[PDB]
Amino acid sequence: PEEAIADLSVNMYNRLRATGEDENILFSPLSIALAMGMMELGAQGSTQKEIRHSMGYDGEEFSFLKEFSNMVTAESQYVMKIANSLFVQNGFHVNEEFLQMMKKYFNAAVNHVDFSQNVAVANYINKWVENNTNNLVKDLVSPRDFDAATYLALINAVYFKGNWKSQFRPENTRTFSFTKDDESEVQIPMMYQQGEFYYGEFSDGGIYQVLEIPYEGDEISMMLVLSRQEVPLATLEPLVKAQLVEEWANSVKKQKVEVYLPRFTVEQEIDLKDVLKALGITEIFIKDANLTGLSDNKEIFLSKAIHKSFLEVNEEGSEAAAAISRMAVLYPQVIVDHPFFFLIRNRRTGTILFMGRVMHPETM
Repeated sequence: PEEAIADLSVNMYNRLRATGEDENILFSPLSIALAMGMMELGAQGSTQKEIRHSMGYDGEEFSFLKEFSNMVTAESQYVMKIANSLFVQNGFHVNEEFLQMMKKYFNAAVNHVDFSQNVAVANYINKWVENNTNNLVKDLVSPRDFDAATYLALINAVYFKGNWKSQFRPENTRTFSFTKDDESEVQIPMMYQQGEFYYGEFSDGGIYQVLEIPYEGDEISMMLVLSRQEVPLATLEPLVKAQLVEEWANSVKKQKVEVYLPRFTVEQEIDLKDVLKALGITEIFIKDANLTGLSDNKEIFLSKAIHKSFLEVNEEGSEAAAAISRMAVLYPQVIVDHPFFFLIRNRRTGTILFMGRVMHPETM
């Protein structure tokens, strides 16, 4: 099932590593899976067979895609904000039924603009996004993204901030230096607690740690992957493959671990196209794309695709309660004070919500 969402994230990750040396990396393979759903709803024949293949082959699917945008978005703890939308030029008429489907399954939204007024559309689209991220995701696009061209444009942004299951007490939050992989250090707030998590060490092709902090509700969790003090994260990254991810979750063991987690925020905005292309998604991007599913107009293809994810982490959470020798106990430490790989996952369904890497945890 989401087995597939597994692969998709991993691929997108590896591509972005290659075309992204040394910057922070965040994206919701969930969100992006919905975006492509829309496209698939609009595509037919040659183009549709291409989005079906590159994503999840067997339909089916939307059901699935209806689950996510809802069963992981519609409670008191862990906030998901998703703005999925397609923006199409004024002369082009989107088929009466495509608009029904788009709302029936994805609950997204189609808009009409005049890309020739490239500033006004750019101001309109930033606003719209804010209007659907409770004003948390700003500055998605600029006037130069648009011109009389463009015809239509995919916009896809996500905010997420969850509630820790065992909450860090802010009285243990202290200022730590965070050494970046270029050995420059910035100071951060370092949350800390001793509690029970899923933990575990693994080795390379040296041993790195994997620490899976659950959110309130047990449905979701964030999984960190942190290497040894001298070792650049780029060392471990190549290892990220579907199999290893699922291995980590087959393998980590619940147990009482000392955690040092910085209070931080990660936000990354990619252009959705290179990455899609890299995954074999190319036809929706060319003149003779086949989107006769969304409109009768000859003529229409995809021109802009922008993702932006935003993830916030801090102390907030619930209250939790809490032997080798009976005369002594040994606790592992996880001091997350240098760059890490992490992903956010549905521990039950195994859907990935975010994959990324903190390279510069700074704020301001």
